[PDB]
Amino acid sequence: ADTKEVLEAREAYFKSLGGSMKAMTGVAKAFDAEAAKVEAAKLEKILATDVAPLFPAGTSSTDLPGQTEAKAAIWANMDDFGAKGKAMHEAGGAVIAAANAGDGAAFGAALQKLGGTCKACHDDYREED
Ligand code: HEM
Repeated sequence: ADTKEVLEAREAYFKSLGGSMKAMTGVAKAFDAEAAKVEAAKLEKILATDVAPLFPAGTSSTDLPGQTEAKAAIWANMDDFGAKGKAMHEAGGAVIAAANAGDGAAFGAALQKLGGTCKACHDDYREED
């Protein structure tokens, strides 16, 4: 839809993820089954979001200089972008499951896998500066 809101929506999605990752990382440092489930409840909500309508063509850093970090490359690799998007949704399910199993070791392992997916996509599609 109107870029102004697509940007608005996608910024909220990532600030949300970023926050969750930061919180789960501290929890993994000092595992507590209860706080992991509260964090897992929040992450589950976030992943219900469809990122598909979030990257309509014409919203890259080259189209909206300084308003987004979305690399125009996304629009030449939408299939790979979707895959990295799906890969993330799956690692997160693993994290949620581990939290709910109360498995501090499983949860720590799943978190690494998840962080790996953030980096994989950012690596090819987000701009440093
Ligand atoms: C993994 C759970 C994951 C996290 C964590 C995450 C964080 C994140 C932040 C906080 C930003 C903010 C911008 C900044 O650099 O300050 C950001 C932005 C983008 N991301 Fe991301 N992100 C995670 C995962 C992924 C995945 C799976 C993808 C690609 C399929 C992805 C892509 C991007 C893109 C593109 C942006 C830029 C969006 C914009 O600036 O408008 N991220 N992410």
